[PDB]
Amino acid sequence: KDLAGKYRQILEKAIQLSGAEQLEALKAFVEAMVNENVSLVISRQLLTDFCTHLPNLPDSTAKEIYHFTLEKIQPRVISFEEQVASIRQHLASIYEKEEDWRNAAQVLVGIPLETGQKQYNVDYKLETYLKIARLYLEDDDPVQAEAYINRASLLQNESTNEQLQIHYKVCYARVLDYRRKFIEAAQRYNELSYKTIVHESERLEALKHALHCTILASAGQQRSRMLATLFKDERCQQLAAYGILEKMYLDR
Amino acid sequence: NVDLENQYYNSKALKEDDPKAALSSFQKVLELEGEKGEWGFKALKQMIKINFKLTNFPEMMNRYKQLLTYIRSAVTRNYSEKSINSILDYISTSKQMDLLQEFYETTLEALKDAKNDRLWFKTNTKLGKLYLEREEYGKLQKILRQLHQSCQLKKGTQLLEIYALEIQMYTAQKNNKKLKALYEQSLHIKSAIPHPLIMGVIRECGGKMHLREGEFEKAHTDFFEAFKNYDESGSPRRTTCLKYLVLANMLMKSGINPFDSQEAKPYKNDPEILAMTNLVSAYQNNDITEFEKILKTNHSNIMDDPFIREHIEELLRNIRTQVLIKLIKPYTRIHIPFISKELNIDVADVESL
Amino acid sequence: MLIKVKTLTGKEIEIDIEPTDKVERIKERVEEKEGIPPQQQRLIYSGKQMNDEKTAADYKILGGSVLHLVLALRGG
Amino acid sequence: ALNDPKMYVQTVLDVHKKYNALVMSAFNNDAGFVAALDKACGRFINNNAVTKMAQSSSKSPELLARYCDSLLKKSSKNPEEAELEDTLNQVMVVFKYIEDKDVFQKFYAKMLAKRLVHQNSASDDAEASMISKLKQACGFEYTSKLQRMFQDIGVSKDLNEQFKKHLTNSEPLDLDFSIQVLSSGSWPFQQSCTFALPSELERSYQRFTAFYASRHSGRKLTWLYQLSKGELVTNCFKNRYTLQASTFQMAILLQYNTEDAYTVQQLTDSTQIKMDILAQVLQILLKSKLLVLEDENANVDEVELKPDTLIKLYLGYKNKKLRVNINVPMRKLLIQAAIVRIMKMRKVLKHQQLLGEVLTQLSSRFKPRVPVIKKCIDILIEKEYLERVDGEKDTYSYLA
Amino acid sequence: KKRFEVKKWNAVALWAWDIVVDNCAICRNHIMDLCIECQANQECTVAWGVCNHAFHFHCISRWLKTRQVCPLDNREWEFQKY
Ligand SMILES: CC(C)n1nc(C(F)F)cc1C(=O)Nc1ccc([C@H]2[C@@H](O)CCCc3cncn32)c(-c2ccccc2)c1
Ligand SMILES: [Zn+2]
Ligand SMILES: [Zn+2]
Ligand SMILES: [Zn+2]
Repeated sequence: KDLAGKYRQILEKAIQLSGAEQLEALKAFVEAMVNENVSLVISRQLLTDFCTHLPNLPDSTAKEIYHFTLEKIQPRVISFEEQVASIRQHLASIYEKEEDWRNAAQVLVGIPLETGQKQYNVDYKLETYLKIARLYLEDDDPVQAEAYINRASLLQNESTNEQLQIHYKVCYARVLDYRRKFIEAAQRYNELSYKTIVHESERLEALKHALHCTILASAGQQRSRMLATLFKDERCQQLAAYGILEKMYLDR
Repeated sequence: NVDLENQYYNSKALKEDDPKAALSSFQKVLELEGEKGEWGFKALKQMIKINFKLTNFPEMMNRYKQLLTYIRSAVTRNYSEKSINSILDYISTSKQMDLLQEFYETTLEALKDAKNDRLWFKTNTKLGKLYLEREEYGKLQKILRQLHQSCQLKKGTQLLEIYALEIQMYTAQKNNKKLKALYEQSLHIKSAIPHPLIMGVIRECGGKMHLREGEFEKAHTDFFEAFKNYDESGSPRRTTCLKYLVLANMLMKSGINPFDSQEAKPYKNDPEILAMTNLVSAYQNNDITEFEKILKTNHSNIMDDPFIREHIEELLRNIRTQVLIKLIKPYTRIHIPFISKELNIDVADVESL
Repeated sequence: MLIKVKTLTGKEIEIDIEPTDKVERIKERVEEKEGIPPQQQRLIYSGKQMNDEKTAADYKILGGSVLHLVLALRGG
Repeated sequence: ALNDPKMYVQTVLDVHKKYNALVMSAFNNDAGFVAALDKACGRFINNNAVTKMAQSSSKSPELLARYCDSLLKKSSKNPEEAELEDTLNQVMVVFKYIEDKDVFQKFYAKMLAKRLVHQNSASDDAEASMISKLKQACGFEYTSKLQRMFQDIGVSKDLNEQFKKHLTNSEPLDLDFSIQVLSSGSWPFQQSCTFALPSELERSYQRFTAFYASRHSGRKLTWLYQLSKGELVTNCFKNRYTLQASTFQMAILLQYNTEDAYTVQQLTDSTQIKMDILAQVLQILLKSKLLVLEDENANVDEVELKPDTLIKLYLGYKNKKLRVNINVPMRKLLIQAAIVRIMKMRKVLKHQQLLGEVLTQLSSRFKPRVPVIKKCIDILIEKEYLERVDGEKDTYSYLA
Repeated sequence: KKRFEVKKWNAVALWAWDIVVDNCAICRNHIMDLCIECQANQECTVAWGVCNHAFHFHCISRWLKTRQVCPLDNREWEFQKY
């Protein structure tokens, strides 16, 4: 009876503090929430409200509280399996905003997407895997991005998100380019340049990347037929490497 | 009747750690139990669990004669065998030679007269494993002969259990002649449903005898089946048939990465099989420079057991042959000393190859 | 009433039926004429293959319609 | 026969045996006596008359499966394993006479699943003997599902005893934990209903997953809380009550740990159980009178179970039965044409070689699945179409 | 000391592979690509066996032209679940 009235008032007021005294209040109060004596109706529900107010607080301070909360939820993860996903997603945004790809990728990796009792939707798992691969790519780690782009390949076939499939293809071509498989990445980029859904500005970017990959590809039967297709395209003259493409096509 | 329903819950839910009190109440249960009820065994098991620690052996010989009789008809086969396993397993390491020796002698004779078909078969097999693990191959054979001579098909599950025991014993005996006969005997059985530990000894010795003979393809099938069954049940020996799986895959002129199936992929980066994973990744896409470096570095992880050291001569020659074949493909006239620098072998050895 | 069936080569056979006769009866009549099994034989009228369950109600000719016989292997 | 088919099956067994003995005495293989035997057993027994107007025809040939289930199911005093085996032996002989053996393997597999997962199976050693007999009938492919089901039961049994050893090296669990790991793709069960794990059972949960991480790598666990049971005791009532209940009932009862009364909406929100399943669970709990509402005069039948009623735990629970157990259960024609077309050119073909040439050559439309093609090729070779080789490997040939 | 204590819990689980499939071990491309052969000429679909080993349709089809065993487990390869 007393829990509903008194403890609700004290929690709503303590969230509005000035400086370093806020951290001390959260240390003892959060530990009281992890305790077994609190049922999963005033701890799981209000943790979502506690998390949604965190992004308003400055990013520099939000890093320390976010890390501390994850440690305290570790003993009881199955109960709070939905708050962990949102907390780690929010923390990854802060880490990526600081040009820190390694920390952001590791935080997103820790989210249980397969070994968990919460069945995340296909779109959620597809978009998380693509972001993890992209973050690993920005860290110059093609090996790790390759592993997480394979998982996203098993979900794009049955996903109903048409835009997410385009995003997956863009990241897949980037992974192939990073893995020095230029001839395979060039074909993927060429397919992207023929899609009307994609904007014209990025369409020329895909064509430029396809031409660069074809030039960097090993000479042979497959590369020669790709050069001819690119030369026959009327949009290749806008690229700054059209002159090199013309000479390479003519076996000069 | 009415008191039987109420009293049993009171004496079970309430643990009643105080002795000399719960004993009297449970004693009245057995004598007053007239109906063919299962509840009699459950209460009878409690005294064995608690009061066995506090000696009282002279009390138990008197009560042991009627103990085995309730197994036949008071309860089902599954419940009777389940209760036996828990007690017997944990007392093996408790020494007590004066208890182990006399208990088995009086129990085996009494149970032989009543049960012969399946309950006696499994208990004797359990005792055979005890003899096997104690390194005492002098009294396992006598119980093995009586187990084997029960047919003279339709008993494949029991036959495979005996064959696995023979194979395991002869492995410790360093016997290879009997291993071939035992493996071929199990091939005639096609109607068995054994534990996935029984078909991990028959399928492992079959792969090993194929490895020794020279049939590296049939060994690969046997090692994959043995490793898969060892993965489902077992653990310590599982990452031994995987190493032989990769070695057999390298001895079949390579082809197909063993660490691509769902069973072997999780163990690809395991420290025990990491050296073999790099060995097969270098065997495929033939590169002698990396293949030799892995062999030199992992000398205490690859070139240790005789099952891989012996076959290391067949390797480092097939990979050299594949490198040689590809190297001479675009040439009409090539220099033998030029080949030697690519193969990292002597000029005389190049001519022999 | 009394129709004629022609093969591809041009051989004509004149078979007599009744309005309620079935296409299986047509095939059996052709069998008694030459000996072609019904399953190794296809019938065409107006460029469309006849279905094997309709009793010539829309094939009313009253004047000896010309049918087309095509040999085919059993089951294609 | 429809109401009590138990004694109907026993009638067939007795009649068949005695017919052979009488013929060989004086008739000396009489033509009339032998001919009358094949006409009576076929029409009168295989398909009876009342299967038509009762809109139940598929169940009629399926009453043999439940008969063998009753022999291997946990029950009262059962016949010993000395006279039962010979009666089962002649059952194998008549089994091959039926043509739709596929449905036999389905119903027996589903019934075996409920018998094994709930530990309701009796003579588990004899169950292996029964499945082994079925293997000889068709092959290991026919019993591919059944063998895996029995194998993981033994694996889980050794897994539990190994888990007990692992518990001694760590903090002992406050409750006895046993789990059937089962398998994916070989069992009829699947996770369909979401559930919120109670805070009391979470720790053990985590413990086990740790034991499943070191032992097995790259393996998940799809827990089926609808198929899990447990024993819950009460330490505040007047008398000790060791109730047996499923996970759902266990969570519902444990929700009263902190308070005394809850409404249906809070129960639905806290445990995230679907409306129909939770309604059935609440109804069966009310049958046992474990939970009562304010108004006894209110009838549960004519009053809908609105998600607002406040149910409170009955503190003066003195129900006259001490054995409460709430765990009681609550036309295509294209592939045949493709098969004959592809067998036209090649006179002799393997079974798996023919597969793929028809299974996936036309896979862009009407993905046919293996069992459909197997059944169609069976009904084809039956009607003088393929006439497979007499036993040389597994070639199916054509008009040979 | 606890107010209410649980004594037994007979759970039931269902184990499955954490990664369903990540490669076809005849062309080294994972199961969602075209098997390289379909990449050159544009279809490609998955194929399973009784061993539950997934390969490209075309890859296993040309593997079965000269052989009759599964590439991975070297057992009798029989098509299952398309
Ligand atoms: C004249 C036509 C309509 N015809 N009449 C009757 C007769 F039953 F009436 C029967 C037929 C008729 O189409 N036959 C036929 C048989 C076999 C093949 C293929 C077959 O084996 C497959 C392997 C290749 C082959 C090499 N040599 C014959 N073949 C073909 C055929 C040939 C070329 C394109 C398409 C089909 C036609
Ligand atoms: Zn492939
Ligand atoms: Zn393909
Ligand atoms: Zn396989």
